[PDB]
Amino acid sequence: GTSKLKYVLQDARFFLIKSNNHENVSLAKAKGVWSTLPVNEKKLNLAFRSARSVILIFSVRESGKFQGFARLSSESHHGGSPIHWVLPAGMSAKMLGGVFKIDWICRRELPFTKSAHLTNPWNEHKPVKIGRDGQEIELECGTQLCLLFPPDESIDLYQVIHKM
Ligand SMILES: CNc1ncnc2c1ncn2C1CC1
Repeated sequence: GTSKLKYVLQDARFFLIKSNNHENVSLAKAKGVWSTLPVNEKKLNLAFRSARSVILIFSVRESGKFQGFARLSSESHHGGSPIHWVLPAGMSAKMLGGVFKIDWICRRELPFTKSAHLTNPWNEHKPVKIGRDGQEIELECGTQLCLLFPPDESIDLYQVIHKM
């Protein structure tokens, strides 16, 4: 069903995450972590304190799809085992130093063709697939986007709910 999912998404905030490569999203799915550039790191830390759920919706550049979505379980922290991110040209390891812990809600993909009816008011009403890394997605659009993903039967949102 969709009732626990809707409960998790109630009054949530949503952010588009754009990865330049598949490798880093695969690592994030395996290890439950994400890192972003300092500008977005500060925004996500502010949002984590402001809302009961902050949802990251991932899309790999040139894939034509979203690869899933996850909820922040923590603000960024430094000083763990260095995650072996594949580094885009011009991006340093220090730039990705802040590590957020995340709980995946759906690890399944959604092609952009399925979200063509959803526009984001916080990005000039452009289709929700359009946006830079860190673009906030307004509540209604983000909720409807998350509800379009195929159900991920491998995830139990009970423990996710128990973190809110
Ligand atoms: C581990 N984090 C990341 N991996 C790959 N690309 C990323 C990224 N964060 C932002 N980007 C885009 C270049 C803007």
